[PDB]
Parts: sequence; structure tokens; C-alpha cells
Amino acid sequence: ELDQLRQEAEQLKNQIRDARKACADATLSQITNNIDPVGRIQMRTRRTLRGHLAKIYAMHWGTDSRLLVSASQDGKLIIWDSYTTNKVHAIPLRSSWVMTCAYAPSGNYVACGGLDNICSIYNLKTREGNVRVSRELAGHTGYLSCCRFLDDNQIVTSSGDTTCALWDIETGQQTTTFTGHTGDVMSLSLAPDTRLFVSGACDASAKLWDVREGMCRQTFTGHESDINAICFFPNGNAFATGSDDATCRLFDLRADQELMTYSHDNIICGITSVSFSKSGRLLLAGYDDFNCNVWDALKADRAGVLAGHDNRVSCLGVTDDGMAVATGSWDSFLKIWN
Amino acid sequence: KVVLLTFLSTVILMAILGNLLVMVAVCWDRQLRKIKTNYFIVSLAFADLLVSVLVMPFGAIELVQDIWIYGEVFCLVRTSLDVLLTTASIFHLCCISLDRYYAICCQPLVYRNKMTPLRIALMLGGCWVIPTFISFLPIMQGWNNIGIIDLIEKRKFNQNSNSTYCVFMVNKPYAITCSVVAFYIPFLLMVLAYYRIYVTAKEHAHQIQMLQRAGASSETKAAKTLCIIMGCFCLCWAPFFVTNIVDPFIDYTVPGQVWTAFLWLGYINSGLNPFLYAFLNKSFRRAFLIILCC
Amino acid sequence: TASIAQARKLVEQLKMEANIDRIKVSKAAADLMAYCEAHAKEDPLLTPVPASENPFR
Amino acid sequence: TEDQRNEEKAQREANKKIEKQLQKDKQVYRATHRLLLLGAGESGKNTIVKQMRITSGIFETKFQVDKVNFHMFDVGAQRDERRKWIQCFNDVTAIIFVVASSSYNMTNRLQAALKLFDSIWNNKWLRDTSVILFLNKQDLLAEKVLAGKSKIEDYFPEFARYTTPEDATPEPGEDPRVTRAKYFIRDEFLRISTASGDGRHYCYPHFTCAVDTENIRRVFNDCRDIIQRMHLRQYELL
Ligand SMILES: CC(C)CCC[C@@H](C)[C@H]1CC[C@H]2[C@@H]3CC=C4C[C@@H](O)CC[C@]4(C)[C@H]3CC[C@]12C
Ligand SMILES: CC(C)CCC[C@@H](C)[C@H]1CC[C@H]2[C@@H]3CC=C4C[C@@H](O)CC[C@]4(C)[C@H]3CC[C@]12C
Ligand SMILES: CC(C)CCC[C@@H](C)[C@H]1CC[C@H]2[C@@H]3CC=C4C[C@@H](O)CC[C@]4(C)[C@H]3CC[C@]12C
Ligand SMILES: CC(C)CCC[C@@H](C)[C@H]1CC[C@H]2[C@@H]3CC=C4C[C@@H](O)CC[C@]4(C)[C@H]3CC[C@]12C
Ligand SMILES: CCCCCCCCCCCCCCCC(=O)O
Ligand SMILES: CCCCCCCCCCCCCCCC(=O)O
Ligand SMILES: NCCc1c[nH]c2ccc(O)cc12
Repeated sequence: ELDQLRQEAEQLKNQIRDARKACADATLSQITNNIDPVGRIQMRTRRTLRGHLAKIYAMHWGTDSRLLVSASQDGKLIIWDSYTTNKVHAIPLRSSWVMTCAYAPSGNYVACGGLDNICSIYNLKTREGNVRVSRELAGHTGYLSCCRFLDDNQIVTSSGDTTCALWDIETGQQTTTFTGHTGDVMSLSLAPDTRLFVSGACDASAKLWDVREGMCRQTFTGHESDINAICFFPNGNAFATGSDDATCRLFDLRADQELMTYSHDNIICGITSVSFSKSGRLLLAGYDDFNCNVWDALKADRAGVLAGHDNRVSCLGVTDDGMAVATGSWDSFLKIWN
Repeated sequence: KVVLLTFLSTVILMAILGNLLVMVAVCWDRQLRKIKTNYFIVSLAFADLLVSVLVMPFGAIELVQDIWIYGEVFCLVRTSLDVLLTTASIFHLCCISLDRYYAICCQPLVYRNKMTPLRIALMLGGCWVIPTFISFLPIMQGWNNIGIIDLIEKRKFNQNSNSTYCVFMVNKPYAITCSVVAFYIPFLLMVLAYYRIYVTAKEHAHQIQMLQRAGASSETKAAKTLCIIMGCFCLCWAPFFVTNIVDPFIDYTVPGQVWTAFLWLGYINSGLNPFLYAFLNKSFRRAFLIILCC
Repeated sequence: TASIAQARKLVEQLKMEANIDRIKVSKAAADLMAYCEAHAKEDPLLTPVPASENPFR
Repeated sequence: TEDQRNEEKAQREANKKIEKQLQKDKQVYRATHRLLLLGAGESGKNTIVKQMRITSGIFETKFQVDKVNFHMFDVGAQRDERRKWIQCFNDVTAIIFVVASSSYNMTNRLQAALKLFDSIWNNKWLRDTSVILFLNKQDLLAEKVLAGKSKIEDYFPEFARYTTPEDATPEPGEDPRVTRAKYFIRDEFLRISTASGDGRHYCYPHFTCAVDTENIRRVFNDCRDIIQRMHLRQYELL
């Protein structure tokens, strides 16, 4: 009984790998050779946001491309007006060890979570004008690593219990649960259409999940280390991952395998965050060695470097309009680069 | 011999270079700036640079030329600047020692909160302003010369030749009071603070050694550091301030060569300070290595 | 034990994964290139906008 | 367009209101020392937490010593996959490690605790974090060793080759076997901690009971010593 199933698993791996190899005739590098290189991307610090007492670990951009939310381990969840640098709000969190924060697409709500095992939803613009915990999405048995709003009523979360869940905010219960991951889940990324999302985990594998049907469509195992970051290519047909392997890997949902990799001999440390520009040509990733390397998504050459942080760059995010990219770090400062 | 010109110029250059390196390392290294303890070191470096730019070159000119040509008013101004900056540097050293003792023994667990900007400003104000009351206020009014004016005239000129040179002489009350205020009281405070720091370091090292012996699979560093610091300070200043105490009481018979030697020993303190409080600090060494990497 | 159930779920999920349709890698690379070129003109980071339009001046 | 000026004034007044609150919170944040509490569930960690007090993944506790605020966070209810969330506590003043010294002959819980201590001490992100090692359940250890049925001599074969250190300071009336077992257990952890030999962080073992009321004083003294040693090492005094 059990023995036959395990052998079938190896045969299944074999056929999947054979098909993936058959789909590979040329690499993205080979086809990209004739394309004009992007060149040296020049960027320097534009806005410096101060006020966080402790190391900042997560941030998110609002759809308006002006409002920014960041979370710090000191227990402060601050909302910034990137244009004017003014702090719109400073939400005091119940638990100081927040590890994730999210900003609703309509901007009405803000989510955060961490070692508390609870995702707290905050209503920013109640008629009274006071930020309060609308509801607590308890139920997870591990620390929340990432969360992203699908709408004002739905939010997907990743946790240390190796399972992701879709929550109906009004009811406060898991609409759907994702349990395909064997290791700790670290990062989440919603597709542009919100029909699919992909989660990276410490098992070195990335899984593509269907929000409505609650199952993983594909599994990618190119990485050989803990995956810390993940982000879709802007068209939604591909995504890139960051891991402690000191390399970035790009995967296409249709190809069902790694397309191309980003690495260098001068980088040996892990990767904390990854993001794409509006056109997807530039892949921006944060690294443990206090700087962010800008990679040509097609060529995978160091187009630029951001080094305005004195400590681990924990998070990175590009505006929906592509005007600027914000970066958080453990030095308690956000640097906006344009 | 004119070899003294090379030596004095080299001393001035090294002092200026060390102070400028300290200041630029603190300014560039924004991680040093966030620590208020570094503010005392920056102030000490600035005071030493001021000594090296406004006091050392003037004394070197007085020595190599052996004649003062800028007049008695600028003689008084130079003496006041020398006293002010010297006492400011000594007070900066004393305050650094006291702050280290406070952080280690007194309030280690709330040191960061107690070191408010008000405290730092008050300590630096004490270091920079208190010297004014003993350097400029007495010298400009001539209180140091009253009662010994006749002796100053004899010492003012080596009348065998037409040479004239700027002089600084102190009577018994001014000498005693200023020496006590500038060196002896700060010296005692530094000695007490560093002895208590030594006791704390010795007990900590004894505990560490006991734990290491327990964990074996088969304490004198603080003494060395404090000995280096205090020996440098003493060799620089104690001879000068002991001569100043004994000089008035022996009818001012001390030869000029000894006075000059002790004065320049005191000056050397400003050159050694960058290489003592920054070299013997982990953060400053890290910053210096980062700068050297360029 | 739950080993048998876990193995059954694993084989079911792998069977679902294998059945998906996979398109040529060169086709995916061409699609990514097409998207990049079609939007490269509208990427401020790829091509800096003039100071007047940039809101951060 | 006076609306622009009005919005600017509103934004700046809100900014200053938030900034004053952040400054106020800053003083309490710096005046407080954060602590991480670790140890197996069967250890006396829960009893120590209860004493200091008198299903979330973090149980924070508030206690003050000599007007010094301490925030301890029990990471209990977390899964055994510790290599990720442990990075969050790289800036804590000290990690309080609780080990049931009497649990050598249970599974091999003492060996598991030793391995956990090794992993935490050698952790990449905890290089500068000191560990306050509470060898808990001393009374149970004394009861089990005094009975004579304990076979510790072969559960840890190095015990038969081990003797009480000359620096031992046993309590009055303490049995020689109890002292020998206590110091053998302590040295087992000290071997792991001493191996670094770098001085960036230190271990502070203690012989404590689950209901020991002085544990708070032990934590205070350990934090004071950690800060003192950090300052001394900064000034080349260690
Ligand atoms: C890099 C900067 C931020 C370090 C800050 C250290 C502060 C304490 C230092 C830097 C420059 C220093 C000032 C420089 C100039 C003088 C003139 C002197 O007649 C009185 C002291 C005073 C006014 C110093 C006070 C202390 C000072 C303000
Ligand atoms: C830290 C404070 C105490 C420093 C200020 C010390 C002041 C009070 C000291 C320094 C030099 C001193 C003067 C030195 C010379 C004399 C001549 C003597 O015949 C009368 C007192 C008089 C005039 C002293 C008065 C007090 C004095 C001005
Ligand atoms: C200005 C000249 C005289 C200073 C000469 C340095 C002398 C005074 C210094 C050098 C070493 C110092 C001693 C070193 C440490 C001890 C041990 C303890 O008991 C405290 C004082 C005492 C005894 C110090 C007294 C002052 C001391 C003797
Ligand atoms: C740290 C200090 C105590 C070290 C010792 C300083 C010594 C070198 C100082 C203190 C007092 C000084 C003496 C003071 C008086 C005179 C008389 C003069 O006609 C010759 C020099 C002589 C003899 C000085 C020589 C140097 C001297 C002995
Ligand atoms: C005459 C003596 C004056 C002494 C003045 C002491 C000033 C203390 C300053 C404390 C640190 C200030 C840091 C910010 C400085 C700045 O605004 O550039
Ligand atoms: C300088 C004033 C404060 C005191 C600081 C220096 C203390 C000097 C102690 C001298 C005796 C040292 C004996 C060390 C013996 C050993 O190496 O084991
Ligand atoms: N060159 C030493 C100037 C100086 C500083 N402080 C002093 C005190 C008394 C004295 O005579 C002189 C001084």
C-alpha cells in the first residue's frame, strides 16, 4: 500500500522533470543576447522617513502611489505620505513583534501580523477618524510571515505553520486553507487579476495557488535554500523569488519551471525582498549586506545598486504607478529611490 | 640647532591630522553620531585641534625665532588662548572618564536615557566655559602678575641683547588656584573613576576566567589600558603642573629649558589624545578601518 | 497512522500537477520580451522622467 | 488655491502630533530592556513566568527592578522550526534559557536542551546576544540524586570522569553528590558556551528553583553585568 504510493511519487517526479526538460530548448539568456542592454540604472536617496524606534521589517505601497505603510518591531505601524514625508498615522500594535503589514487596495483598511499568530485589520478612515482594530483573524498556529488584501473583505495570509489561508474579514473565519507547503511559508504575492497567488516557503519550493478553488496548481523547486521573497512579473505570467541561496530565480507559470537566474560572485548573503518595476524589465531585490541590487530582468546584469541603508534591508516595494521604489531596513529608516 | 623646527612642525602636523581624522570619522560614520558618548570625543578632538592651530604654532614661532614681535596685547591673548584650550582639553578628558565611569558602574541599565541632550550640553559647557574664568578673565585683567610685577621685569628681557619675548608668570595664589582647578581636581576625579572602572573590569574578568576554567575541555587588559591612558596624561601634564606649584615657592629659579620642555610635553597631549581615546575604542577603530578602505 | 493518507494526498496532487499544459520556453521568453518592450517606454525607473513631471522634486 | 495651504497645515499638525507621541514612546522604549525566554515545555519556564508576573505565539510579561523596566517575551506556542523567527530577537539584551537539570534520565531531554543551547549560541544572528542560563528544578534534581536510584553515571558517561571544581560554592548542608551533579550539568553547558572564546557574548548559568523568587534579581544582575561587559569591551577593558 504505502510502498507503491512512494514509488509512484518518484515516477511522478521523473515524468514531471522529463516534461520540464523537454519544454527547454533555449534559455532566456540566449534569446536576450541580441536585445539592447538596459545599461547602468542611476538612483539615489530621494526621501528619508524617520520615526520608527526599532528595526523595520515590512512595508507596503498604497494603490494611490502616495500613501505608504511600514511596520517596525517596536510595535509602531506608521502610515507615511511619501510626497510630503508627513506621518498620517502611527498605529500602536498590541504585539510589538510584527512581521508583516499590508495596505488595502481601496486604502480603507490596513493589516499586520507576526509572532502574535494573529492578523489585525485596522480601519483607517472610520467616521470617527480613529484607527482601531476592526477584527483579529486568529486561528493560525504559526507566526504570520506575509499578508495581502484581495479586497476590503478578503485577505490572504502566510504563517509559520506551513499553511496559507484566505480569510473573510467580516466573518473572521478562514474561507479557504492552503496546506501543500511542507516548510515555513515566508512570502506571498497576489497576481494582477487576484485569481492566483504564489507563496514561497523554507522548503525551497514555490507553489502557485488558486484563490477560489483552494489548491496549488504548480510547484517550483529551483531554489535550494529558504525562500524569503516572492513577486509576480507585472503581466502575471511569471514570478521571481528571493532566498538565502544568494540568488534570484524567475519562473513562468506556463513553462512550469525556472526561466533564468540572477547571481554574482561578489554576493554571498541572503535575499530579503524582491520586486518588479512597472514594465517588469528591472528586478529590484534587497540583500542582507545592507544594499539592494537592481537586476535586468531579461539580462540579469547589475544595472544599479542602492546602498543608503546601514543595516539589513528587510523589505522593498515599487509604487503601482512606477514613480518610485521604497526600501526599508533594520536601521529604522525608509529610503525612497527614483 | 634648527632641528627643533622639524620636530615641532611634525608634532603640530600629527596632532592636526589626528584630530581631523577623528572629527571626519565621527561625522561620516552616522552610526557613531547616534551615540551621545561620541560627542565628548568630538569636542575633545576639536579642542585639541584648536590647541594645535592657535597655541602650538605660536609657541614654535617663539622658540625658533626666540623673539616675540606681535606686542604685549597679543602676548596676553596667546597666553589666554593657551590656558583656555589646555584647560578645556583637560576637562574634556576628565568628563570622558566620568561619563565612562557613570555608564559602567553607576547607571549601566539606564545610561542611554540619562544621557539626555541637556546633560551633554551642560557637560560640554562646563568644559568650554569654566576655562574662560581662569584663562581670559585673570590674564586680561593682569591678576596673575600683581605682587610679582618686579620679578616679571627682570625675567621679561635677557638684556645682554636686544631680544624680547612673550612671558607668562604666575603668583602663588593664581598658580595654586589654577593648578588645582585645571589639573589636580580633574586628575583626582579621573583617578577615582578609572580605579572604580578597573575594579569592575577586574571582577568581570575574574568571573569570565572562572567560567572559562569550568568550561575548559582539557584580567590585566583593563589594567594595561588604564595604565597607558593615565601614564600618557601624567607624563604630559603632571610635570608642568608640579613645576607650576613649586615654581613660585623657589623664587622663580626654574630654568627656562625645563619650563619649555614641560610646556611642550603638555602640548603633546593634544597629539596623543586622538590616538588614545579613539584607538582604544572598538567603534572608532572600525570607523578608521572603514575610512582607510576608501 | 497518517502516513498513508499523506502519501495518497501527495500522489493526487502530483497527478494534478503533471496533467497541466506546458508551453515552449522560447515562447515564454518572447512573451516576456514583448511585455517589456511594450511598457519600457512607460517605466520611470528604466528611463528617468524629467524633473518637472517627477513629483519628488 | 488656499485648499493646498489648508491641507498642508493639517498634514503638518498631524505630523507634529504623531512626532510628539513617538518621542514620548522613545523614552520608555530605550529605558526598557527586552528579553527572550526559551526552554522546553516540560521545563519550569511557565512557573518562572508566573512568579515574575506575581494561545498567541508570544506571551509578553511586565516586571520592573530598581525602577528598570524589563519586557520578557515567551516564544512558546511556536513550532520547533526556530531558525526563522529567532532572527527577530537579535537585539534583545539577554536570552533567558531554562533547562530542567533534573531531566537527564527522562527521552534524553537534557541532551536535547544541550543541542538547542549549542544551536542558539552558535546562531548566526545571535553572535552578540548573551544567554541567561537558568538550570531550573534544582530541588527535583536534589531529590532524585539523594535517593540514590539515579544512574547519571552512564546517562552521561563523562560524569564518572568528572569531579567538583575547586571554585564551587555549594550552599550550607548541600550533599557532595548534589553539588557534583549540579556542577557537571553546569559545565556541560559552559563547554558549549566557552567554545566561542570571542567575548562578543557570555553565558550566565544559575542554580534556580521553579518557584525561586530571586530569579527576578538574577535577571536584573545578569542584564547589568551584560551591559557592563559590553561597555568594558567597547573601551578595550575586556
Ligand atoms: C557630527 C556632529 C553632529 C557631532 C556633534 C558633537 C557636538 C557636541 C560638537 C560638534 C561641534 C562642537 C562645537 C564646535 C564649536 C565650539 C566652539 C567653542 O568655542 C565652544 C564649543 C563649541 C560650540 C562646540 C560644542 C560641541 C559641538 C557642538
Ligand atoms: C572653577 C572656578 C572656581 C574658577 C574661577 C577661579 C577664580 C575665582 C580664581 C582664579 C584666579 C584667581 C585670582 C588669582 C590672583 C589673585 C591675587 C590675590 O592677591 C587675590 C585673589 C586673586 C585675585 C584670585 C581670585 C580668584 C581667582 C580669580
Ligand atoms: C601629579 C602626580 C603626583 C601624580 C602621580 C601619580 C600617582 C599620584 C598615582 C599613580 C598610581 C595611583 C594609585 C593607583 C591605584 C591606587 C589603588 C587605590 O588605593 C586607589 C588609589 C591608588 C593608591 C592610586 C593613588 C594615586 C597614584 C599613586
Ligand atoms: C609625574 C611627575 C611627579 C614626575 C616628576 C616630575 C619632575 C621631573 C619635576 C617635578 C619638580 C621639578 C623640579 C622643580 C625644581 C627644579 C629646580 C631647578 O633649579 C632645576 C629643575 C628642578 C629640579 C625641576 C626638575 C623636574 C622636576 C623634578
Ligand atoms: C561655549 C560652550 C558651548 C557648548 C555647546 C554644547 C552643545 C551641545 C550639543 C549636543 C548635540 C547636538 C547635536 C545636533 C547638532 C546640530 O544641530 O547640528
Ligand atoms: C590608573 C588609575 C586607576 C588604576 C588602573 C590601573 C591598575 C594597575 C594595577 C597594577 C597591578 C596589576 C597586577 C597584574 C597581575 C597579573 O598579570 O596577573
Ligand atoms: N600651557 C598650560 C596653560 C595652563 C592651563 N592651565 C593652567 C593653570 C595655571 C597656569 O599657570 C597655566 C595653565
